[PDB]
Amino acid sequence: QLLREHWVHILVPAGFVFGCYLDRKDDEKLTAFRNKSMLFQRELRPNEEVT
Amino acid sequence: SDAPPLTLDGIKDRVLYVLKLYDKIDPEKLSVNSHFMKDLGLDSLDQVEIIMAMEDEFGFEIPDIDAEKLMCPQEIVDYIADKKDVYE
Amino acid sequence: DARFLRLMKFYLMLTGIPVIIGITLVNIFIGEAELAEIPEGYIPEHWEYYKHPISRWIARNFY
Amino acid sequence: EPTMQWQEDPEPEDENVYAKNPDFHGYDSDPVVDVWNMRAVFFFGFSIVLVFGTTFVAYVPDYRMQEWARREAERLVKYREVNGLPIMESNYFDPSKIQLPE
Amino acid sequence: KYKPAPLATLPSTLDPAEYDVSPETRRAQVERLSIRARLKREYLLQYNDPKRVSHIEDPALIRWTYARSANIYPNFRPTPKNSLLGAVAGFGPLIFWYYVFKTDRDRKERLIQEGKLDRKFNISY
Amino acid sequence: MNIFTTSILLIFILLLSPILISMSNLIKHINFPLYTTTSIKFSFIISLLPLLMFFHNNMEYMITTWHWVTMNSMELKMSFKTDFFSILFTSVALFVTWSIMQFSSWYMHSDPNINRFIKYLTLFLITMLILTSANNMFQLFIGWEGVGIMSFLLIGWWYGRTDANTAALQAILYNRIGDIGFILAMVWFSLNMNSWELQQIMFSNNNDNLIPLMGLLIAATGKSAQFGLHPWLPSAMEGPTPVSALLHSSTMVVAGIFLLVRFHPLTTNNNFILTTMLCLGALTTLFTAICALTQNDIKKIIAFSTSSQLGLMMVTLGMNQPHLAFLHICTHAFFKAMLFMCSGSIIHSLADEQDIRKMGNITKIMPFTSSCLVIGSLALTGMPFLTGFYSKDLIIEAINTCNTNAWALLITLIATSMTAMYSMRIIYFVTMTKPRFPPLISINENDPDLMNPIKRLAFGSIFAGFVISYNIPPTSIPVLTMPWFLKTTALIISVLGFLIALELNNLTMKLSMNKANPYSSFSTLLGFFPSIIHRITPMKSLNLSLKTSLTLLDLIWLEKTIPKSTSTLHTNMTTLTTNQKGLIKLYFMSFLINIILIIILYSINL
Amino acid sequence: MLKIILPSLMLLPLTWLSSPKKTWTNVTSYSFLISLTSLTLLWQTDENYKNFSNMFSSDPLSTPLIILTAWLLPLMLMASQNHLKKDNNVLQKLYISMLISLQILLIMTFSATELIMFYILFEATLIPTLIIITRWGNQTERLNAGIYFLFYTLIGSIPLLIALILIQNHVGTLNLMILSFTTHTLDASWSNNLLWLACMMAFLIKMPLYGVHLWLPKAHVEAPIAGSMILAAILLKLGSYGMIRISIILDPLTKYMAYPFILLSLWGMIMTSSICLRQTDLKSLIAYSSVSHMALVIASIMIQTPWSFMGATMLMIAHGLTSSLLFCLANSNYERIHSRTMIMARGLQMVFPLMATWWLMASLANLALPPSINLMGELFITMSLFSWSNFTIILMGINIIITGMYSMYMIITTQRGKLTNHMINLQPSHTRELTLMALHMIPLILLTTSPKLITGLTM
Amino acid sequence: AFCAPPAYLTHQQKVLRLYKRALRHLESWCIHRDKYRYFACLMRARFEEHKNEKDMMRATQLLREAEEEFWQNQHPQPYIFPDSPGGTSFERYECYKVPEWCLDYWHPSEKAMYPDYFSKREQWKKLRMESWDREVKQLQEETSPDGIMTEALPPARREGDLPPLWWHIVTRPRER
Repeated sequence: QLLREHWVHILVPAGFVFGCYLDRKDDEKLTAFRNKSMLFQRELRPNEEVT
Repeated sequence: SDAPPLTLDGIKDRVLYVLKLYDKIDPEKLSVNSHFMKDLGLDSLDQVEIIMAMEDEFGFEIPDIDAEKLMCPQEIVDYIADKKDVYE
Repeated sequence: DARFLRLMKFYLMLTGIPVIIGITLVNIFIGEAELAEIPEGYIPEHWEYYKHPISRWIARNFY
Repeated sequence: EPTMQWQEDPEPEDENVYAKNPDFHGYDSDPVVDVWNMRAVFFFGFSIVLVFGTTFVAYVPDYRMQEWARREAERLVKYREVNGLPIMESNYFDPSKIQLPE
Repeated sequence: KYKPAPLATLPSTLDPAEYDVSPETRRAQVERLSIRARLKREYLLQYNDPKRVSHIEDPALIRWTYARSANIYPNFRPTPKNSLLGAVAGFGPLIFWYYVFKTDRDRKERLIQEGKLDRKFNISY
Repeated sequence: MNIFTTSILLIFILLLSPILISMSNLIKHINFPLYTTTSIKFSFIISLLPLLMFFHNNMEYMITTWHWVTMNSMELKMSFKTDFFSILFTSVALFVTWSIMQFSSWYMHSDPNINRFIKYLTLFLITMLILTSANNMFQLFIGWEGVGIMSFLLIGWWYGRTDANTAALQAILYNRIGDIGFILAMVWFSLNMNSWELQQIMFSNNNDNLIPLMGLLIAATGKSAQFGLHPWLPSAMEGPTPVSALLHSSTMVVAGIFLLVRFHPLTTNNNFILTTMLCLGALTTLFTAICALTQNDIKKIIAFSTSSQLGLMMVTLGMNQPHLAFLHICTHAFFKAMLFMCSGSIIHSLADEQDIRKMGNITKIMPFTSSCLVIGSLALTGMPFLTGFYSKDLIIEAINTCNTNAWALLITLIATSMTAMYSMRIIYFVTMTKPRFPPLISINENDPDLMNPIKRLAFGSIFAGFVISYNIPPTSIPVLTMPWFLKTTALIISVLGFLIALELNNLTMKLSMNKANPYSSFSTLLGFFPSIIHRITPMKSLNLSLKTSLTLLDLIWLEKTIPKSTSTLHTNMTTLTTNQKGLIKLYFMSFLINIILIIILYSINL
Repeated sequence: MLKIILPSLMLLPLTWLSSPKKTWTNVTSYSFLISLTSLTLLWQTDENYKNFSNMFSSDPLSTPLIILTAWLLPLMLMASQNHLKKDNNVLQKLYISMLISLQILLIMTFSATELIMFYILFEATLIPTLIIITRWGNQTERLNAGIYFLFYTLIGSIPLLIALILIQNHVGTLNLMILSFTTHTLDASWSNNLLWLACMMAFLIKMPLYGVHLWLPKAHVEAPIAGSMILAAILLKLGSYGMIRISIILDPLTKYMAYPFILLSLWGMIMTSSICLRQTDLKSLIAYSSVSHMALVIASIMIQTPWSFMGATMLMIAHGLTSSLLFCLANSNYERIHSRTMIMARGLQMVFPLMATWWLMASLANLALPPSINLMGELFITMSLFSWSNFTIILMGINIIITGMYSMYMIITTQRGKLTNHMINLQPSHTRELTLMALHMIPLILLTTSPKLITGLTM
Repeated sequence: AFCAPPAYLTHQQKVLRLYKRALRHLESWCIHRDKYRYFACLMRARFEEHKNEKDMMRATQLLREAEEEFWQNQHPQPYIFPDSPGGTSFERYECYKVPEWCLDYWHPSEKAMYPDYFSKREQWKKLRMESWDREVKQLQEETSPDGIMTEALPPARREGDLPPLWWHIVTRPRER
């Protein structure tokens, strides 16, 4: 058939997906100071869940 | 403002015109092969002045290597023709 | 050389002109926006502190 | 007896590609591959990258605040020109909260 | 009248060593001619050589490049006036420029410490 | 206040449009030269409007089209300053360039890359208009260097004329030697005033501000023709005549003087510059007039004349008549271009023989070009009402009326005479003696693309000087109180030149055999200055770049020192530490020495 | 940042397993996609620098280098696609893998914060370069060239590492912007002086002065197009970036720890610019020009003025691109001839009518023709140096002049004479190489247009 | 400029060249052709005076004094001939004087037109390979082992067959 040839084009997109996901996991870590800073300290308006 | 190119008949007529206006030895009747030193008893001075007059008549310059060896109007014409690449 | 010129001009114009046209249509219909001062009941979002529609659109979707 | 040369293939010759593929492009001797690779290069690197990259960048906002800052300076200068203050004080931090030795 | 120079060499004609009629010197000239003719003929047996798909190699050019590039250090032998010119070119001018700059900077520094040098408008530096 | 900027940007847009067309595929279908010529004509018709509005309002204008960057309190932006100088220079340059383009369209048939030539010309034109109507010294440097490179290309259009390459290299070297001082000025201003703009620089009208003036001065000496750095003007002539006129009669040389005059406000409070502008510009009115008496090439003669006029203008600057200098630039351009135009017509009619020595009877055989050439010659001499007068004679008033250095004044008047001298030289050797040219003849000048331009340029060279001298605002206060032998000096002395040239040219006959006299040989050979400079300076500089730097530093010592030294050192240490033979009788003795050492060390150190 | 790296770590197995007929195109196009995605860093709305973890970071001074690298990768690929055409698929795959490893390392280092990570990557850059240079050259001295390269670099590397240790111990951490917010001042003794040395000596040995410019010509000559590209473009820039990021601590030492290095840099600029006149080998001429410009970079880096840093970055980027382009052109004229010599091939522009306009557009950018980032940088740096002293415009001008000279000498001994008659091997221009030239150029245009991106820290 | 010179020269050619040079410099000094003719006749008389003499002593003496007088009374800026060195047309067209072998790499879509001319190139090259090897033996047979040769080239001593080494001369582009 042909997938053995035309599948390789799936890696790079999957690599980019994995990269964005890993950056999302890192940013979900370090969640400390989410709103405890001294220049972006809001009141958490209703129905506006956290960043 | 380019004029037309040169042909063999024009070249020959011109060369005869000039070598006839010449006065030293030419008896006003030049054979196309009227050898200068042999068939007309000319001098190297005369031959060189002929070459110079031709240079002035056709604008360009003839180098010494071939000026010293030209001994025939037919040869002069062949030289000019192989220099300007005439007669397609 | 004719080939390189023609093919480069193609593979540029192809998407440069549609894009530029979208840009013109945007600037005309949407156009830029206003410096509306900040009310005391609204907390603007990152997609509203920027002027250009494309800029704020990206800032709302991606970043 | 005199000497001999280490057995080695001879110097290959200088050839021409256009003699066998006058549709050449420079990439390969396989014409289809040449064509598809040059189309790939052009498209992915002239239609998308240059164009969309230039677009993205040109429509980036307020790079390093060189616009917000102009706005802020206009507003501050209005404020201070009106209130009579000078536009720039030669001392930045409050010299009151500060304390020095002798 | 005229005198020679390193730039305006004595032209062809005036050269006393020319107009010589020595048989040995004329024979040397004719030997040079034999050489040059052999060279030009070997070159023309390739300029027009059909079935050719390449260019010509200029071994004189290659040797000239070799002698300007890589044959230098091996045949190089250090001696004085050579070490001397080298140390000069490597030390002298740097140190001259340096004294210049240091004197200038010290002038500027003492001037400012006095509090004189007009620096108005030197906001970007 | 909207039509003005509209026009000032429309001219640039017009000049752009062809260049854009160059990118496209129409050229192979279209007459690019006529296209460009007509676009230039309409650019001129546009540029005219500013002149009317300006003479009717005398309102200068300043614009900031596009904001480029903001580099932390020193911004940048495409700023124009449409004042008298530039708003007039645009119109003059276009009035000349339209005619030049027609002349080229006629003069460069049989050549394939003519559209390429036209594109190059209009590119230079755009760059020069930028330099002219620019305000930011950066935009001005842009114009500067773009003009330089365009001139390079144009002198080299025939990339086999070996000496042409060397001429172009000369040009680039000297223009860079000017760029040195220009960057000096840019830096000094960006430091001491934080800005590059003339507006915010005018406030330097009180301080010493002498280094930037020296910089602009070197820039003038370079881009124009002056004593130290003239030699690049005569060689350009190796290139074609249309460009040898445009780029070397009214442009690429007036640039330096334009710069100085735009910077005049700071030159009225520096009594040194006011002087050095005389020992530098008046001198050139001699070191080229001399060379403009025996040179045979028409174009070389004309170029030396141009250098003379430019030195004269730098002199009037030195003595503070800048608007006079500018008016003279304007006028001078007209006829200095028509002369090259006529010369190109002559040449193309003949078989590429610039030399006067092989031409004659030009009046009878070709009346039109001869009439126009006489017009231009007399205008340059200073005929009373041919647009030469209306600047030259006021300048010659001021030169003697002010506190001008003696020798400077004197050589300046001598040069004013030598003008007529070599003008009548042209006249005699080309237009009054016998037909010493070859026998064949294929003359043709009844072509409109070559008969109309000269006509328009003659009308201009006859009218525009007067028109301007009567229409411009009276910038300065003249001096109209002096004796006749100081009000009519230029006139008298030019008539003297006429008489003397006649006497001498007629002496050329009479079988008065010639003799290689040293004064004339010097004049012909430029003064030997190139013959020595261009033959020692290159030689020494290159021999140094080879001996010291390449070999004696970068291939010999910086290798014998670090790497080869390390190599020899480690090599010898390894030779030592592996010169060992396999003998236990020795290895054990060594072990024993080591044991002794360790015991002794412990004993000492406790 | 993983969004930039991971795909560049997938191009490798992609290359390994892809079929011969398609690996070139696939890897090329996908590397271009990577270059595209590499622009997310330019969303620098506000001044708050970007930080992704304790292990990565970006900045205005680094982002340009990152994009330039991710965009020089595919150009190396393409320019490396006509030679090694008779070399096996496995070998060319190795070559691709080495290029990609270079890309990845350079990205990770230009992004990293901890100078120790920066250093290990700065030294891992070698293996691929040494390999590329030894296993794909065309002469024999490539061996000595690689040796010089490697050992100069490691000699530099060592004391840098030792000083990083001394720091990590005296100070608590090595992370940047912490080094900033907790820097201090030094008693200015011989100890701290030798520390300054052991910190800058490696970056300098890499960005060549007059004294140690020796490994550059050998490399750029014996090595192929890709090695030459990457050297002239980035592997020098690494030293500059390191010096910029690290000099933040050594205040004030760098006021009197600079005079010798500034002097050497200027004098070397001059002497090398002169040699560029009489250096036959074209690539050697180009290399010495690179030296002449990096000397300006260094003189502008030391004295620590904002104008100077912005000019340094401008000229850095400009030279990178322009040198890659000139080397492409050299290689081009070489594959048809197989002789670097300048005076052998002459009087072109009659058969390569267009290419010239890719020769010209380079020189003009070398001799600082405006409006170009090249001249903007040269000029801002000359401004800073004039402020730092009034007697340096001299050397600036001498260099400008000698450059205006040799650039045109190069133009005129290859595209201005009269055509030879035994170069029958003049295969006309390939669309591929024309594309490489256009791609090296166009970004110069766009950046001349909008340079605010390419300024530096101070803007 | 086609034939080559000999290594040595002769008194004859030396004097001839001095004559031509002096006459050109005189045409340059004295512009009017009448004056030129006059002084040229004078120089001719000066020469014909000593012409008949043959003593190498007087020959060398007069020649070396003549060259000094010439170099000391020559024209600083002489009359160069445009189409020759020094002029304003030398090489002017070399930028257009392309050779033929650029032809081979044409594209067929282009040589589609201009078909006739390319119908004759083959029968020209065909006129080359068929008669090349012979042009070698003509020399390798007459490569006189004496080993003292000039740069001249012998013709085709046979009939029908072509000469040796005609490619680098034929096909030399026009001058235009």
